[PDB]
Amino acid sequence: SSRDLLLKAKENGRKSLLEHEAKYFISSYGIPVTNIRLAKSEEEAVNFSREIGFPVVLKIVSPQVVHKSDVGGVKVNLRSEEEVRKAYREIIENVKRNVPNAEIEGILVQEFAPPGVELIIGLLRDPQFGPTVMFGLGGVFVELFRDVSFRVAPLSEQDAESMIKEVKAYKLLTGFRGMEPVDIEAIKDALIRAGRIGVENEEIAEMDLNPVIAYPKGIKVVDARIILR
Amino acid sequence: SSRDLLLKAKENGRKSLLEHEAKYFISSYGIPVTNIRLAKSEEEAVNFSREIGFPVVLKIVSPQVVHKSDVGGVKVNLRSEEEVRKAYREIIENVKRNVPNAEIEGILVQEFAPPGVELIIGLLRDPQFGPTVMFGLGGVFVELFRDVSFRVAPLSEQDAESMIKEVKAYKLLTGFRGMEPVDIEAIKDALIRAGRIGVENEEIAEMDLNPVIAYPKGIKVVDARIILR
Amino acid sequence: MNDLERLFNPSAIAVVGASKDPSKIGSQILRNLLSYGFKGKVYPINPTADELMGLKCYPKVSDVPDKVDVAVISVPSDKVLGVIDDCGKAGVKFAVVITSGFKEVGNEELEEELVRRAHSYGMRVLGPNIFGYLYAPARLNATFGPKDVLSGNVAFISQSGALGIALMGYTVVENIGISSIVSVGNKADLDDVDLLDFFDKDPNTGVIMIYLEGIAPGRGRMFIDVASRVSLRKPIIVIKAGRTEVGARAAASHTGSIAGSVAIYESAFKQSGILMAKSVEDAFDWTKALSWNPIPEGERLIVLTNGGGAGVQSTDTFADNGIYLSKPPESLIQEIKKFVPPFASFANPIDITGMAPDDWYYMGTLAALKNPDVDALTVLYCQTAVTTPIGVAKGIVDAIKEAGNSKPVTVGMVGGPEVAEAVSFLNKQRIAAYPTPERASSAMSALYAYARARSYVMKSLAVR
Amino acid sequence: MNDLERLFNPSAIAVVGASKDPSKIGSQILRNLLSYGFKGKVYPINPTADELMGLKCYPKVSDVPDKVDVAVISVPSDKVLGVIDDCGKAGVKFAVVITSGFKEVGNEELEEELVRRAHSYGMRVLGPNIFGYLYAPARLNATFGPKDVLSGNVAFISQSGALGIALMGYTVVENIGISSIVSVGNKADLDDVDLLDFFDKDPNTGVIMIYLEGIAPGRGRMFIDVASRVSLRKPIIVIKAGRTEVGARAAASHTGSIAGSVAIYESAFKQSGILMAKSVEDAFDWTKALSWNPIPEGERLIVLTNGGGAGVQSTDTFADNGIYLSKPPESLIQEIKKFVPPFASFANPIDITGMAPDDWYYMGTLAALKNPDVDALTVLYCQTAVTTPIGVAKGIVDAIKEAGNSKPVTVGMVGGPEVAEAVSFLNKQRIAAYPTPERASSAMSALYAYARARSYVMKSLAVR
Ligand SMILES: Nc1ncnc2c1ncn2[C@@H]1O[C@H](COP(=O)(O)OP(=O)(O)O)[C@@H](O)[C@H]1O
Ligand SMILES: Nc1ncnc2c1ncn2[C@@H]1O[C@H](COP(=O)(O)OP(=O)(O)O)[C@@H](O)[C@H]1O
Ligand SMILES: Nc1ncnc2c1ncn2[C@@H]1O[C@H](COP(=O)(O)OP(=O)(O)O)[C@@H](O)[C@H]1O
Ligand SMILES: Nc1ncnc2c1ncn2[C@@H]1O[C@H](COP(=O)(O)OP(=O)(O)O)[C@@H](O)[C@H]1O
Ligand SMILES: [Mg+2]
Ligand SMILES: [Mg+2]
Ligand SMILES: [Mg+2]
Ligand SMILES: [Mg+2]
Repeated sequence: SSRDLLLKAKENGRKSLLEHEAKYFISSYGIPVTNIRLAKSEEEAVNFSREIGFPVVLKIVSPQVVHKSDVGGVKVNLRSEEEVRKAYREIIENVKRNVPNAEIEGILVQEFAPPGVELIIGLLRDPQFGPTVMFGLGGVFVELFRDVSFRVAPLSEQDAESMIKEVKAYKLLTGFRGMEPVDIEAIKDALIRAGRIGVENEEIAEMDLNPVIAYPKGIKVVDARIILR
Repeated sequence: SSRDLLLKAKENGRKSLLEHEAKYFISSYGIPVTNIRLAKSEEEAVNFSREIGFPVVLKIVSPQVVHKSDVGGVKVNLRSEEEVRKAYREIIENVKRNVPNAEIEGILVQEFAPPGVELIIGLLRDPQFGPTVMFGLGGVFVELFRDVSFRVAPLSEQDAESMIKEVKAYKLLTGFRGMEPVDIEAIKDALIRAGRIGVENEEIAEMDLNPVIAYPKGIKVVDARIILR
Repeated sequence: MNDLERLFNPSAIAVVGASKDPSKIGSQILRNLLSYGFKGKVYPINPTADELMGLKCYPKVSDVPDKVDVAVISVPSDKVLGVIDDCGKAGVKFAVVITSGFKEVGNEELEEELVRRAHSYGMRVLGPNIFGYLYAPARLNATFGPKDVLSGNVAFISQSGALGIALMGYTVVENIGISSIVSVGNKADLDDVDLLDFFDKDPNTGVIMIYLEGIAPGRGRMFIDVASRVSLRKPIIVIKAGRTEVGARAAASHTGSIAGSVAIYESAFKQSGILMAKSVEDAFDWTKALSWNPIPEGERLIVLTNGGGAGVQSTDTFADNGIYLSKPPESLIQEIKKFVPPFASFANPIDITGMAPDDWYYMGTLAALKNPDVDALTVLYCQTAVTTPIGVAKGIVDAIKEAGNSKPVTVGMVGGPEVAEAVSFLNKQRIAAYPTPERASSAMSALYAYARARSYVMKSLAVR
Repeated sequence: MNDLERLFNPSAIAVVGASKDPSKIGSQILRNLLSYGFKGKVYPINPTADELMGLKCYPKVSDVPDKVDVAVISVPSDKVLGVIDDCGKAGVKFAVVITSGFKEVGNEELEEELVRRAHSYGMRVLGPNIFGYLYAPARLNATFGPKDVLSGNVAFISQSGALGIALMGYTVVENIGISSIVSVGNKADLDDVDLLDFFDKDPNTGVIMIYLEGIAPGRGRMFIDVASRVSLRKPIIVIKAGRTEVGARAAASHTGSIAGSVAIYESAFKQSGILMAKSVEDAFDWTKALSWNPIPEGERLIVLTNGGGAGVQSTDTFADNGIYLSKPPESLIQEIKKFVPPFASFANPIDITGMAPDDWYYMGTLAALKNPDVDALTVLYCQTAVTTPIGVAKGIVDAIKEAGNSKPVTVGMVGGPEVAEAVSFLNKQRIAAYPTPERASSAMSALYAYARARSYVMKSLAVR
């Protein structure tokens, strides 16, 4: 069961899931994620990169790194074996540099997701209303303008659809200069499933799917955090 | 007098200024523009490019082409003499192909503006209130969300400052993820001068400064349109 | 413990804290109970008095030779627990604890113990820190507020004591018919969800208005489940206190609580089909319209006016509420052209011009209401030299009668004292009337807002 | 031609269109002129009558052996130009053209000719298509509206005839003291800008309220120049019709005009220091407060309440208006602690609790007002058994008198019929009182909004 991931983390005194664990978990609920081969050395990192197909991304897997870019731990758009080894050692050195004592599980290999419209799907627990799903457009729109909608879980299709149309930046999903409309049904589906995750898994305190990239067809969660209690 | 630019155009039955004419005109009012030189030969184009300093951008100058990009008349980020001659000839050909009957005034050579925060400064004439200045953040923020403020001219500093703080995307000017704060005093000053242009020049029906790029220090009008009546 | 039938419809009620002193709260409650006409048994409880208000008095509830359903407790806070124990041993089902000085002043432990003890006897608690409750169908006024309310179908619940008891009085001035007043105060035990369950099943209650500051942790999901289902048949209006970050923070500071989420409360109300009012006047204005009208069955709303200005005010106000007017049906236009001058306007609002006499309001209203392609009507009147306000009002009443159907109607009348009287006349006959065009339009908007809220809920309940 | 002194303060007025028929508009106007007490000469004009209402009548204005300043013209549209010529011959300065049926019904050329002819005689036109005008300091009621208004310092201008004449009556119900009523209607000649110029210089006028749909092309710049200067000393409230895109488009269709820019009008009003009202109620509520109070001199606004609930409604409402409360001065807190219970709250709002008797309102209000670190006061009252509404009101009045200063005050009272009467009592003494806490707070917010608007204008006029 995917719950084994939660039980393991609990057993190890960890209060959150590692990136690959989080993605595996939400994937088991039908939310689309990136490929996640966990590499233990430069060698498999390259085998994984080829196996996966270029371009790829490398990330540090460590309980100690929660903000990966800010430690020089993320290397994106790697399209050659040379560039993979190049980024591999470069990451390890950056984390060994900024947090010298770090618990390293490996380096996560994943496909470089092509550009689209970025989204945020959140899950929190409100003292009054319990598990609550949050939606917003990525980047400055949530981070800076706080443009977000909320629905208390479980979500009906009516809840999912209306909360999407509710945010001020909604038109970024229905086609604008240089960008086609994106798959709103896929977004609705992910929102409902996020709600279900919150209702069923009482040990999940918080979930942050950010960024989620939306395309004319389908979506792909690129980064995922799950906080435990 | 820069007014000669308006009278000449009028004398030729032209209902708008060419790019270089518009930029010359607003520059004469103290609004910063990209450095520009009108090139009449591939040779003059290279000399002007060296003078202005690389990188440069080349644009077609013709009364018949009003949307320069949609015909392959605009070439940006040219960093060598070779790259300049390369863009020069393909513009001549791209326009000769798509607009065979075009009056060639020249090819405008101009400095390549580095990225910053984009703005729109507008001027229109309201039936009731006459010349009115418009402000907004560039890109989707005006184009898609219509997030704009208005002040009737002439503008006081109080008008200029308050209208900037009024727009919903204001926080894009005061520092956010990956971007320093920009020069708001320069924006205020440009808005005021835009107002003065509208008050004084009765034959100017419309003005569109778009995009305007704002930096931690100063701003630069990259494209400017001026419609006559 | 979850059925409130015998709270609102008891056979026997005890009043603990009544005395020969009429200024005492307990004494005021006993007085209201008798004046308002309660038909069951009333048992004044007092240590020394053998008789109060001509009724046999007892020292303790447990001495009463009867089964007491409800005990209204008005003794000092330090005596309440004792009374609770006695009421418990006596088999009392409901303890209505008037008395203040519990969690709201910092004494959380006392309050929790009060509920614990009541529950150990299978007894529920209302409050504490409340001014009582009223149920008109049982001729039951167990408050120390006003002695009377207008009878009707509106149930009003208030978390606030002073504002609640004041608003109880204000319902009379605003001609709002009441089925129940319930002061819930500290909400230590019985809360909004429990009350909504009762009013759901109450054939006497058609509309529920709630002054709400907050609800208990872990109670919200159930609140939505119950409120959304109620909303399918009965509108719920919430006056939300702490609507703003500042106000919520103010309310959080005062109790030391963590501030409730403004955004998530708003979403919860949407999922509940609840209409959130930002003020007393909006809440009351809407409650009138919802109490006295069916929901519109479509979007063919007609505005009728003897003045362009009032019509534009109405159009702007409807627009603010997401309500947009369409061209009237050709049949209605032709009907009205029979008596109207050539320079009248039929864009909707239908402008019958300022020279319109009283009689055109009768004919226009009747024509509008009878038309099968009309779903609702807002009638606007500006007091002119050529008319009488009361005549216009009576024309509207007659038209509604003759139209004989039940389409929603609101009325806005502007003018001097004669308009004030005409508006009062309309409201006393349960026709929703207001002294400005914007309020009449906001009232009609509430009817459409409820229709849309109900629709939101129905969709969210659709079977997969 | 630009000075309106002799429009509002004429020596002689002619009424054209009056007759022995009391139902004719001209006759109604003449009747109001005598009833309201005009002290100058009145000249009824009628072809046959030798006498009307005991005044010598003439067939023509030019026959009058006097200089007629103002001619109020109420004859059919096809006769108006003739009367204009005669008035021109008589040297008349102002033609007040009551008569309808000009541009508003499509006859644009006639309207333009009317103005052309009047100008050829050095004569100005008010209207056409108006119900007249009233100027209280000249005891001049040249309307066919209500015969009387309460005297005061508010000038009310209306582009709308029906809504305007109705609102003229409504000022009485709302206890608003009036200095002038001006119906401007079609605005063919004299308009808002001209009137604002007069009221600027009028010591009788302290507040100007305007119902406005639109202004003429090319008139906006001048509107801002004049309105901003007026705003430095006198608040201007505009009830803007067509303030929504839908409403502006609606008003544009009706007149065939181009739809006014919503956003740019809003900016023009901001640059003018004007307060835009979204409704009649807001405009009237704000006008009361601005009429009867000076501007607050700082941000130290105190809210005083006998109920937490009312206080939170107030806090939320102030917040919606960009008004945030600060801790009261320690001096004020200690003063109030002398009579207040321990569980009172002093966060601001100052909560003197629901147990507060009448006299605590006297003491609290007096303490607040006298305190040198208090700039303004909003007093909130919820009717309890423990108080009397009239007692609270009289306590407030006594406190205001004794404080002896004129710091802005608004009052919100919630309750039954006794509160209705107490609120009426307060307003009749020019103390701004309302039946809800939100309205009292919106009224106080208008005082601060004007202060901020005036400041906007001053800043924009700063010398380089
Ligand atoms: N697999 C991927 N495909 C495409 N872009 C990616 C991918 N992983 C990360 N990114 C981009 O790189 C950014 C930084 O990576 P991220 O996983 O968010 O780390 P962190 O948020 O901890 O700094 C993301 O916000 C996203 O824009
Ligand atoms: N000098 C320049 N520096 C930087 N970017 C430029 C420059 N000139 C043009 N651009 C960019 O190229 C875009 C297209 O060119 P533009 O001048 O707007 O022509 P047009 O709008 O007539 O097609 C501009 O909107 C701007 O984003
Ligand atoms: N400053 C305050 N902020 C928020 N709530 C407060 C404050 N002071 C008192 N309260 C009130 O405490 C109440 C709990 O019940 P109650 O005391 O009966 O109401 P009230 O104080 O209106 O009489 C809440 O309704 C809330 O309005
Ligand atoms: N529905 C309307 N929308 C916009 N302007 C209107 C409307 N009705 C009348 N007007 C305009 O209002 C002005 C005053 O005319 P009036 O007859 O007094 O209006 P009302 O119907 O409010 O009494 C005229 O210029 C007229 O064209
Ligand atoms: Mg991230
Ligand atoms: Mg461009
Ligand atoms: Mg009309
Ligand atoms: Mg209190």
